[PDB]
Parts: sequence; C-alpha cells; structure tokens
Amino acid sequence: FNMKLAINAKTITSGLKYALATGNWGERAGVSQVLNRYTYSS
Amino acid sequence: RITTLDETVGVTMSHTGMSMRSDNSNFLKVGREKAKSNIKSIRMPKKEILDYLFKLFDEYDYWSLKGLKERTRQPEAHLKECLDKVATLVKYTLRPEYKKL
Amino acid sequence: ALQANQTDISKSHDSSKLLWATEYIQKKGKPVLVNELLDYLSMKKDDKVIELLK
Amino acid sequence: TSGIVPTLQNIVATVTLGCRLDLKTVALHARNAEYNPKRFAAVIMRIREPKTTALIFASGKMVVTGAKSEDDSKLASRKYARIIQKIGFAAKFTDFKIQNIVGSCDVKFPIRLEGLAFSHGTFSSYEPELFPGLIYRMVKPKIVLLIFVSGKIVLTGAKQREEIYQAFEAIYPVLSEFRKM
Amino acid sequence: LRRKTRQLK
Amino acid sequence: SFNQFVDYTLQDIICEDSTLILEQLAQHTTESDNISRKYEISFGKIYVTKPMVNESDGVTHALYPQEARLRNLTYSSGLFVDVKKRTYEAIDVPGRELKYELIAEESEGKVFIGRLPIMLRSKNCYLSEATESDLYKLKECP
Amino acid sequence: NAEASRVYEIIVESVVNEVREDFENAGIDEQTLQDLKNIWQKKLTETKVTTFSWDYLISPDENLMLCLYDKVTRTKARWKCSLKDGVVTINRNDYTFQKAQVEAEWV
Amino acid sequence: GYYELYRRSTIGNSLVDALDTLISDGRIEASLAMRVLETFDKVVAETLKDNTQSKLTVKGNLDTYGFCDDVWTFIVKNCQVTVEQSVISVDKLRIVACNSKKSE
Amino acid sequence: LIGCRRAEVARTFKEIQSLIHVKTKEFGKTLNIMKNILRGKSEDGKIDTDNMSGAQNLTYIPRFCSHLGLPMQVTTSAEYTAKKCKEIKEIAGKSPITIAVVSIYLNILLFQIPITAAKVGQTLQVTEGTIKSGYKILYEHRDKLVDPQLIANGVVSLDNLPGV
Repeated sequence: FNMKLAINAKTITSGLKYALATGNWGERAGVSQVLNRYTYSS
Repeated sequence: RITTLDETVGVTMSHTGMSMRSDNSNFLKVGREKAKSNIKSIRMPKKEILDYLFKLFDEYDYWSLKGLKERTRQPEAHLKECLDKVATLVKYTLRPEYKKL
Repeated sequence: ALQANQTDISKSHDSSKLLWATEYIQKKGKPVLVNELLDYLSMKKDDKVIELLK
Repeated sequence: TSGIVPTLQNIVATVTLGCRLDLKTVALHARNAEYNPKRFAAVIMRIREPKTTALIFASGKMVVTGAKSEDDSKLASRKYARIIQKIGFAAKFTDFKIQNIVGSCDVKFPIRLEGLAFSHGTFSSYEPELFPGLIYRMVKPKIVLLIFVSGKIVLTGAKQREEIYQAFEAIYPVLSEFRKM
Repeated sequence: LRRKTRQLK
Repeated sequence: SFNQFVDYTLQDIICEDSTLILEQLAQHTTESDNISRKYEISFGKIYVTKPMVNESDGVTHALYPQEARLRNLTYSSGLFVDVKKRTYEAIDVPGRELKYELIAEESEGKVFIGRLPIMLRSKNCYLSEATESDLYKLKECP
Repeated sequence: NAEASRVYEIIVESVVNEVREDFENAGIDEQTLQDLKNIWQKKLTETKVTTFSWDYLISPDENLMLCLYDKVTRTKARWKCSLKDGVVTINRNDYTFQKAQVEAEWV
Repeated sequence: GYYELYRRSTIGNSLVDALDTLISDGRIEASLAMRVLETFDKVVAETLKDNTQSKLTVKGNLDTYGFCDDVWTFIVKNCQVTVEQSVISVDKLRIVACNSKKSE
Repeated sequence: LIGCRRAEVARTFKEIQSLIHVKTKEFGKTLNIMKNILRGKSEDGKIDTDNMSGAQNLTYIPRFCSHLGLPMQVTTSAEYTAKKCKEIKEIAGKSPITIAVVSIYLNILLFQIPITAAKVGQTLQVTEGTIKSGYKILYEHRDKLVDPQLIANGVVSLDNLPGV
C-alpha cells in the first residue's frame, strides 16, 4: 500500500480545471466565459 | 474557517509526489506480511516419507495438497511421484488397491 | 554408511511394502518365484502382503 | 607503452570426476566441511597451504576458487581429488578448465569518467548514484573492466594470461586520453 | 464462499 | 460566494464520506487462520495553501496573477487533508458476532488531493491584503 | 568457579525433584532417589573439576565446550561466532557462560 | 525436542556412568533410564538459559572446522580464553554448538 | 527515468523508487538494458546528449534547495560550489546526491540559515554523519568553493563558516 499512489491528485486538479476552462459542467454549457475586457463598463 | 498554511510553498510541497523522503508506514503492507515467511526443504528418502503418507491417510480419508505439504514439510516434486503411485485425484485419495483393506 | 542407510523392511504400513514389491516385480523380464521375493523383503513365512498380492 | 602489468587476484576453475559422492559421509569424516542442504546444495571445502575453496557436489563436479596461479590450482585440485580419494570414493582428475580470471592494477592518476562515458558511450555504463565505478565492456576480447576515479582498474572475464595483458595494453591509450588534469 | 472483500458503510 | 465555499463548504464536503472501511472476513481455511481484519481510512481537517505553481524541474514558488497571465498558468492553490489510517482485527469464532478491537496501529500526515483555482481579490488570493501601492508594485490595476 | 558450582547444584536438584513422578510410574522405591543422588554426587567430586557443596582428515583431558550459536559469519580469513548458554571445560576446570564470542583466524 | 549433546559434558557423562552402574546392578530399568536422560536435557537447557550471566571470549587460530545436521564443529589451536578476568592458554579447544533456535 | 533524463528534469533513483517499488538490482539492470536498446536502434537509423550523462548534478540543486525553502541567491551559490566541487579528487568520486547535499549544507551555513543538519538529512534522506563526514573534506577547500563575486561584493565572508 502506497499512499502516494492511492490518492490521485490529478482527479481533483483536472476536474476543476476542465469544468472551468470550458463551459461543460460535468466530469450544462456556457457556464464559464472569457471575461470581456473591451472597456471597464463591459 | 478553513486553516491556511503560512509556511513556504516549497516546504509544504516537499512531501508530495516524487520526494526523496521514503514512506515509513506499516499500514496494509499485505505483501510484506506473507512475503517475509519463506523457507525451503529437501526431498527425503522414499522409504520414510512413503510410510508417513499412509499413516496420514489413515487419520483422514481426504487430505488436501496444502495440508499434505504442511505435515510432510517436503518438496512437492518428490511427493508427486509417490502420491500418484499410491493415491489418485478425483482432492487426492488413496487408490482402491490399498484403501480396500 | 550404506549398510546403515538401508532402511529395515519393517515398514509402518503393509501397503508400503506392496508398492515396492510391485515396482520390483514390474522391473523383471520374467515372473519371479516367491523365493526371489523372500530375498527382497525379509518375510520368509506367509505374510499378509504376499496374500494381498494374490 | 604503459610499462605496468596488471596483477591477477582470483582464478575460478572447475574440475570433474564422473563419480557420485555421499555428502553426509564426507561432511562427517572430512577435516574442513560445510554441508547445509537447506541453504546450499554442496559441501564447502577449504585448504590452507594454497588457500583455496572448492564446492564439491553430489555429481562429482568441483569449482575451485582462490588460487593465485595455474600451477597452484593444479596442486590444490590434485589435493582436493586426493582428499576425496583418501575418503574412499572413486575420484580421478579430469579436464581442468579456467572459467574466469580476475585481475587488478592502478594507473596512478585520476580519470575524467564523464569524458570516457561520453566518447565511449557504446561500451561504458556509469551510474554515479548506484555504483561508484564505471563499467567498460571491451568487445575484443570479451572482458569486463571496472574503472574508478582513484585510478584503479579491475579486470574480469579473461580466460588466459595473454588476453588480460593485451586488454590493458589496448586500453591504456584510450585511458590516457581522458586523464584528469 | 464469499468475495473475501467487502465495504461497510 | 467563493469565500463561503472555500471557508466552510470544502470542510463539509469532506466530512460526509470521510470514512472508508474495508472488511476482511475470517476466510476459514484452517484453524491457524481465523482472524478477520478491518482497515479504515478517515479524512480529518483540510488545509489550503497560498497560490503556487510547480515547474517542470520540481521547484515550487508563490504565483502571482500577473505571472500566471503571462505564463499561461492556472492561478490555483494546493489542498491538503489530514488522513488517519486505522486497522481493527478480532478473533472470528464461528457462528458469533465479532467484537473488533484496535490493534495498536493508528497512523496519523498531510496528503495532497489536488489544486483549487483561486478567485482574484478573495480571502485566499495575494491581492486581498495588498494596498494600492502594493498593487502598483505587483503590476495590478487598483 | 562459584557460578559453575551453583548451576551444577541446581541441575542435580532439578533432575531428582522432577524425576520423582516418573519413578513412581515405574513403581520403584523411594530409596533409589537417595542412591542415585549419592552415587552421582560422588562421581562429580571424584572428577575434581570444580568445588561443590557436597592431517587432512578427522581422527576429562580434552577441553570441550557445548553451547548454542546465535549467528556465525566469516570475512575471507576469519570466523566469528556468537554463542550463548553453554558450558566449557578447560584443563579440568569447568565454566558456564550466558554469552560467548569466538574470534579465530583460519590460516 | 531437546538436543542430547549435553550428555558428553562432565555432568552428563557422570549421569550416564551413574545410571549405567545402576543398570548393571539391575535396580533401574533400561527404558526408565532413557526417560531420565530425556528430562535431563530439558532441565539443563532451562537452567542454563535462565540462571547464568557470565561472559567469556576465546581468541586463537582455527585448525579444523565442520558443519553437518545444523551443528558446527570448530577446533581452535593456540587460543586464549578469558572469563568475565583471567586468561587461560589452551593448546587445542574443540567447539560443538547446536541451534539456538529450538527445532520445535 | 529515461523520459525524465530526456527532458533535462532527471530525477534520482530514490525518487522513482518512492512511487514504483522495485529493488535497485532489477532497476539498474533494466536501465542498462534499456539504454543499450536505444543505442542499438539509434545506429539502425538521436537518443543521447550531454544530458544523458548519469551525474548531471547541476539539475538536482534547484529542487533540493526548493524543498528546504532557501532563497534563489543561496541556490546559485550552491550551484557554483557543486560545479567547482568536481576539481577535488577526494569528493569527485562521491555520489552526486551527497555532493549536492553537502554543497547545499556548506551554503546553508555560509548564509546562516537557522536550519540544522538533523532536518536537512531528514528531509533529503541523507545520513547526518555522511553530511558532516563530507563537510570535513569539503572544509579544507572552502577558499576554492566560494564564488569570487559573492565574497568580493561582501554578501558572504569566509569567516562566517564554522571551522572544526
């Protein structure tokens, strides 16, 4: 039993990155969008 | 509130991933528990082990291989030669030539 | 050492003696009289193993 | 060119008799015996004047080791055969072949192992954190060389005295080219 | 027999 | 909303399925093997570090938002949880309920469980405690 | 050696005390214990070992030690043995030891 | 099971002479004597393991070694033996040792 | 291990053994065989460069100092010390891990970081005696193991290193 291999940090890291990098809330669409920086009011 | 670690980031991560430190835990070391026990044996003369098998069969009429090896404490190679000549497998049992006596 | 190595034919079980006798019998080109057997196993008189062989 | 000849340190030779032995009888009636069938499948025998060890097996095969000379091994092997004969078993000297020769020497100067490991990368195998010595497997003849930073060379694999001399004479030029400082 | 391995909630 | 999640929700989620129990029955094959083992893994408190990035060579250093934008990196921190590993065993006499007893093996270390992206100007971000002058030093717009 | 004598007294005392049950099984009289105790003691003092209260092949006066070995190793010319719980006899003198170290060079 | 090597020692040899002398007298059964020896090994092993603390060391030159049936046999010539204090010079000291790990 | 070497982020045998459990004998034999295979297929049609060299000690220093939390200035000084550490024959034949750790230890005391050797060897899994034993050999060549610019500026002085 190796604790370093029993706990896979890639699961949490990629799961959060994927759901935030794209709009796919899973493993709903358009939940995350590239922030609009054309002007301050935008 | 959740607790925040104020130590240097390079220090907190010294125990993560491929680190020079080696794990010193004995939890669920199943392979270690049984792999440690290992001992060999030697084939003894036929005239003595062969008699031992017949007394063993007299005690019980159906002896398993693992139990047979534990009692005999001898390599399976030599035991196989004598076992076939005397017993048969359906669990090994003594042949009717000697059992029917 | 060889003389002491040779185990006495008085085995624990009569079945053991028959197995060696049968093996010794099979390795003979022609049938062997009882006299040959008596020389093989030191039981000159009528032994149960001899009867069991028949 | 080098002017220094390596000195032999170990010779591994094997001898046979073609006869079966009783290890237990030999162990009980032999001066120097070590028979542990649970641990090893032979009887370990040693002699003093030549200071050699022999592993005598139940098949009549021996492996003499520790002899410092070809002729000294012959005396040791003959004495080993005589010891078996004196016990009573049928033992006769048979083919005597040297299976391995180990030599050692010193070049008396440091060597840049990194340079050798790079240029001669097809033969060298240097793992600093696993073994502190470079392993050079010469192709002709078939001999394995151990190179150390201190300038000590260990030669193993040679079967005759000529090959070990040739190997060192053929390796000195490639070693001097990579001499440190 | 059994599966020699099970989880208790 | 993010501060509430990081401060309280993270601990609550781990405090729902914290315990994982594996039960090894007697496996009656011989009278010398009649003990039944029970291994338990439990998750304790959860710790969150400051934003950081680990490079290819394995060096970890504090990451600031300006560097993350330029280096195409993810602005995230590390998550650590205290893990307690317990093992129970008992003599499983046939046809009787068992009484598991602690066998003097209770290990109790921090385990990395992934990286959590950090929202800027949050309690866990470097810019929450930075004054206007500090932001100018960090090349951040007030 | 006082320690050797004390152990020897213990050994003889243990044998006679423990062997009583077996003799009763054989149905022998009680006096045989005294005779065995007496004869054995006279032999020990007769040996005068310690003070008492009462070629290439293998071929009392001979010094011999009987013991147990914990671990024996060698380095290419030297044998080192770690022994324990043994009794040794040297020059008609007997000793007992809980542990012993052997360090000999095999010429 | 307990080893029978101790029968070769002074105490063991004296017991054999005593029991054998009684055997010649016919006052003790031969089978009974064997039982006594079997119990003799037990008591000697127990007392030696529990009631001794002396330490001695021997240094010399080996003249003959031997191992068989889990029993080493060394012969050290020109060896110095020290007990706990006083050194003893021995011309030829033979060593016989059985297993420390009791064979069941 | 081969993959890490090709990426110039080579790890150590112990670091790999932490995750994959294989005894060193098999690990070493497999690596030598694998390298031979790569060489054999490289000539058939590269594979190795200056990075393929086993030692490549300079690559280990940045990670080791990071584990200890030392500043980048200390890391640069250690790199210079390790690079110049190969001129001494008494230390050149030592393992690169020990060379790097002892070099790091020398710089740790040079800058007076309050980190004891008991923890440096505990974190990097190196015997303290080996660290101190190597320090004695490395203590006699201190003048040649300190960056001339650092001493010239005045940041570090050779009198700040304790002497035995």
